[PDB]
Amino acid sequence: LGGPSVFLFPPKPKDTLMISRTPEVTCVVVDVSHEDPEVKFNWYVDGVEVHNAKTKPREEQYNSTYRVVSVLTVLHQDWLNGKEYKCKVSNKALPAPIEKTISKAKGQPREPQVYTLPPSRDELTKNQVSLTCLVKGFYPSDIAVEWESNGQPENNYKTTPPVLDSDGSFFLYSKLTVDKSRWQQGNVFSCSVMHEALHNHYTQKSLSLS
Amino acid sequence: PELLGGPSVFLFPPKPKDTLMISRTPEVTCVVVDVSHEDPEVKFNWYVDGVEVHNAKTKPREEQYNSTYRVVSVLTVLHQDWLNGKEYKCKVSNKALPAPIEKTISKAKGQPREPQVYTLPPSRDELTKNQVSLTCLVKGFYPSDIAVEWESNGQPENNYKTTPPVLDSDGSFFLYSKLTVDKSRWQQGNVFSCSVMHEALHNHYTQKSLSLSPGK
Amino acid sequence: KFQSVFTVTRQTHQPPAPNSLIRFNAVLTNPQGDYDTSTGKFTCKVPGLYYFVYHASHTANLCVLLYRSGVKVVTFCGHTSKTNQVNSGGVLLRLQVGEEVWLAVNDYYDMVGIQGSDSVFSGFLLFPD
Amino acid sequence: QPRPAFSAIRRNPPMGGNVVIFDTVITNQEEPYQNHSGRFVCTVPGYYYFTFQVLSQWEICLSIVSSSRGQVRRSLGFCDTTNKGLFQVVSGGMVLQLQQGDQVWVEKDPKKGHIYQGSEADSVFSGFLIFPS
Amino acid sequence: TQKIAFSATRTINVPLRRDQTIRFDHVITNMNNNYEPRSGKFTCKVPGLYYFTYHASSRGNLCVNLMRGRERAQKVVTFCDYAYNTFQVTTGGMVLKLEQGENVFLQATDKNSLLGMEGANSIFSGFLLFPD
Repeated sequence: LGGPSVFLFPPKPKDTLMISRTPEVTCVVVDVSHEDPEVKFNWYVDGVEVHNAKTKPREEQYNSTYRVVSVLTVLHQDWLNGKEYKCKVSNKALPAPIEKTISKAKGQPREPQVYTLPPSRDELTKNQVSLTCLVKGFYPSDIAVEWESNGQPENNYKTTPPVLDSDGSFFLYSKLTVDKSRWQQGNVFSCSVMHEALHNHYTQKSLSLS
Repeated sequence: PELLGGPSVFLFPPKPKDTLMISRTPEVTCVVVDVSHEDPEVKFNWYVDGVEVHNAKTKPREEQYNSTYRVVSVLTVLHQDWLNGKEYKCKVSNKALPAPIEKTISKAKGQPREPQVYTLPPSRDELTKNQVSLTCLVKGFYPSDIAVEWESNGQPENNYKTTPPVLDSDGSFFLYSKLTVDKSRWQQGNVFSCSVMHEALHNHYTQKSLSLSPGK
Repeated sequence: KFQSVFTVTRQTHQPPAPNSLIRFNAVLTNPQGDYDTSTGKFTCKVPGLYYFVYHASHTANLCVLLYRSGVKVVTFCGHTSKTNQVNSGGVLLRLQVGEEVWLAVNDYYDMVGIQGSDSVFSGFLLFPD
Repeated sequence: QPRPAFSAIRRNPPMGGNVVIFDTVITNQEEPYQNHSGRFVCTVPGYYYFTFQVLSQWEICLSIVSSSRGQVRRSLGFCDTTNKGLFQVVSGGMVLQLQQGDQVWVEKDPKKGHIYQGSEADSVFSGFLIFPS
Repeated sequence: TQKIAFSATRTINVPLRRDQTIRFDHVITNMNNNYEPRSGKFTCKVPGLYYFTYHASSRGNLCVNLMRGRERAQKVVTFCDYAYNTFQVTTGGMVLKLEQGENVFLQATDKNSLLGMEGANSIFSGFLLFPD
């Protein structure tokens, strides 16, 4: 190998939108020889070097190599404003250090439409029904969808991944599963969506019987 | 270069629709790379459940960026064979290779699980737009190989996109297909239907319709 | 016995069939009957650490593969044109009662040694348990 | 307990005859191996493993031979007939059940007995007890 | 009751440099864990008699030095086996009396044609014959 390999990952979308979470870009170096496991990390925010990063203890890989990870916390606003994050990896086995940079996607942000759809009449014969949340017209594809009720987070739901639509934006569906009982009882459910292009980055759409 | 246990082999299965829909013939591909220029000659062998067959066809060789070749042998297999779980094998041997590389391929088995199809009309809120979304929910199926199509008045709709299969809480898959149509067509009472083709369906085919409530 | 040892040889002018198990039909030593010449397989009676080694004569390409209970453990290949060479291989394995060990060939199956060059497969228990 | 085991190599071997003499001892626990004759002598009855890795540049055929009550017992042969003037290692080995007094040694075919003589690389003859009788 | 044995193959896809200590990274067996899978050296815990052996696949000329020693290693023997435009499998072996703390390993030479892969293996093994 031309020495180690670097992979720079973006922050968890949820982390970037809540004040109580701390977003971080992650730099992962794989295939770090047992011969030379020492690795040096250099981070840069728009060019300026930063020293707040933190490296984790190396991890022994099953195929006799090392994995070294460096974590750089970032400021919510820095990230959403498009600041570039550069990770510079150095190893004795590396002819020249490897550099990787990432930033939030640029293209026109497009605000998502949220639509809740009740169970199909046919499904109402089953014990569990499907509540559906259609989310479409958004860009970037980074988004977070959740379901809640009575101010509490639901458990049983899966969301499809973002999917490219005909006009260049994305859509996805989230499916909540609940006992036909709860639906019949008239309980109200909400589909929560967090996307940068939404007013205040958050919107909800309720769903219930009748 | 020259630091490999000879060239390497990778096999690929036919495309889902091809295996389900008849309009297309099944095709199992066997690709080869890292074929040094010192020994470009490559030969393939095909074994169906052990029983050899030569009805295969080999496409010409091409050159790679770092001095390697890309030889491919496409054995158009059969629907019955594949769907039954017929095990296929592509054995390749090269002089620059120490041992004859051979790989096997076959349909992903499993309970099968019968898919439930549900059509869902546009949300009231979307009705203010010029185009609306007709949704088709397909859940409970296994394996993931499936086909979803939309039609109206005997003709196939164009404008629709289906999410990829998504693993559900219980091991089955579910997906959603979104058909976009002008609000007018929806209100004119046209009837739309979602066709699903899957192995665990009676006759491997099912349909669900969707149209504006009686009214107009 | 409470021990296990064998040295078998292949006495035939015809090589093995391609992609098949290598049968050693003749016995030099095999007191416990651990190696079965009828199936060409060694079957563990006494659990423990074993050493397996072979020296196979060939006058064309030959790859010998050692299998343990259905799993290919090691493969060694020797290439030759018309002249005679010896393909060798070996491995230490900690076996359990009932486990099978055997040698096989792939598309390179030649074991036609010249007059005076033979093929042998040996195995023996080192540490009981 | 018995620990008969040896490994001997070639460096300054007396030539002559078809017996291959490994004159330089690396290991010889209980001195079973005679570096002057190339013969191993069994003291402890039992099953032994013997093996050789010999260097040749032309044509060589070797066999592990034994004797019991002075009676010679010919066995398997192992050859390398590449004959290109380049290093080739011929190897061979087997388990032998020996009785007290039996002798084991490597013999070369008189018509194909070329063994490398030099300091570039080595030829070895090894043997050890597997278990006593 | 000292059951010591190891068998390790080389799967790392990187050439061998002259005087470099062979590293058989893949362990099949390592009873008493006296062999270092990561590296490629055996280190004697229990002194006594051991048998060491290897089978190396190769695509060209190959020479290997069998090494022994404590803080300073020395060479017992050198095994060479040549191949001209062809593939080969070669072997070497040695019985060595070992003292506690001594390590045994294979060291590459100027002839480093050694293959370590699926279908063309290179293995290094060792086992205790009799404890001192």
